[PDB]
Amino acid sequence: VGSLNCIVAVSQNMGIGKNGDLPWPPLRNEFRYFQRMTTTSSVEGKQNLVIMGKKTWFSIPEKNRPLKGRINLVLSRELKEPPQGAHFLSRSLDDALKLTEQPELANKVDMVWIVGGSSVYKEAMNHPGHLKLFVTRIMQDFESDTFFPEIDLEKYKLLPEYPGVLSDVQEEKGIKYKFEVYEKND
Ligand SMILES: NC(=O)C1=CN([C@@H]2O[C@H](COP(=O)(O)OP(=O)(O)OC[C@H]3O[C@@H](n4cnc5c(N)ncnc54)[C@H](OP(=O)(O)O)[C@@H]3O)[C@@H](O)[C@H]2O)C=CC1
Ligand SMILES: COc1cc(Cc2cnc(N)nc2N)cc(OC)c1OC
Repeated sequence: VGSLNCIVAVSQNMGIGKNGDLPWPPLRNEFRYFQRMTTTSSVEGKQNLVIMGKKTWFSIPEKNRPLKGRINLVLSRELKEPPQGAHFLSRSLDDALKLTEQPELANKVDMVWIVGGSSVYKEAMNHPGHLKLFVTRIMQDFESDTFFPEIDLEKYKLLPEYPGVLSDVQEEKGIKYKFEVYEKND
């Protein structure tokens, strides 16, 4: 796999979670952006793969699990089989990417999306090679108990624009936010 993508939404105080859910109220178009980015593939015969930690998996509503139209892979050191409804289980990120090269997934995976949590993001951001970070900046402070690791600007560049990503400040339910894309190359 020659490229990874991470996708996250983060408050001004770098918060990404509180009590097993988002720190802010549900933002419907922001969620629709997450669903569009992670689901869309124009390559016939292939699907995107989403990779997440176990707490993030259990943070998804049961009726929405697995994420539809995507291959769902959970990372866990303790499980022996995927949680109920998930497609694959791997002991680490390196192992997950290697799994995509094996027969079952060989002709099947287009893009790879890391969708949390903290430790998964941290590991992905230091992975060698090309990597993009799709970061939604929620432009307020929210009480949080889980945080996004610092973006190393020695490695990552904020892109001035990106095709298919809106550049202006957005607003839903009185909360302002903006979509950012960062890239590193190694
Ligand atoms: N705002 C946002 O964009 C998002 C927010 N969230 C929020 O974040 C919180 C969940 O995230 P968080 O608490 O950080 O937990 P994680 O989703 O990272 O889950 C932690 C568990 O996942 C497994 N795991 C994590 N990394 C690895 C690894 N490298 N290799 C093997 N297993 C691994 C371990 O399971 P085990 O112990 O079984 O080995 C670990 O105990 C929730 O509040 C959720 O709502 C989540 C995603 C995005
Ligand atoms: C892991 O799956 C989900 C993750 C999120 C958090 C999230 C929300 N927005 C963006 N841009 N990235 C994210 N990772 C939000 C969700 O819905 C509100 C999810 O589905 C239940």
